[PDB]
Amino acid sequence: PVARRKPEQFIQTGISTIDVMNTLVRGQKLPIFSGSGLPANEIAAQIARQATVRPDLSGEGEKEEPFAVVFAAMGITQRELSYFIQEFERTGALSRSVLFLNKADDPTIERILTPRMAL
Amino acid sequence: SKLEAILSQEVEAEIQALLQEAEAKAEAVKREAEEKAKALLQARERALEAQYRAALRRAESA
Repeated sequence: PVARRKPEQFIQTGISTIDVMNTLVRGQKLPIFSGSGLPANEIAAQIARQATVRPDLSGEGEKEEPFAVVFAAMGITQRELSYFIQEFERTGALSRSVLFLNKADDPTIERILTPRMAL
Repeated sequence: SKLEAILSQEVEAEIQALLQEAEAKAEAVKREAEEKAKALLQARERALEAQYRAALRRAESA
């Protein structure tokens, strides 16, 4: 806890009502409290293929950072797994990401170990 | 006769100047129609430019 600084820049995520009214800074961990039948996986795919840093909006540092989406889906319906394979490989925004996926029928201890792997 | 021609040419000049300003009103209508036309065509130019520019971006990354 001495070896970290505070988060001070921002990120755009494509979503307007995230970019303007409750900003995602780089270091923040903000959860999306979905409902039950609401689209949460669609907003997952949208933030996954639309997030981009804006160093041009800063005082023009380097683009030496690339961006990387580590996407870890645990306990999914497998219909949604087809949704994630096509909605990642569709636009060619799979090339800056890594998908740790597991279905619902896969055993429970992989649904334990998955966010350890991704983080 | 004489007074017919005098007063009728007066009404002619008055309503001819006013109806040519109404032709200028119609010409401002055509002017703004050309404005909306060029805004239509140029926004569609920008739209097709940006869409197929991003399509080249996506085909490049794929």
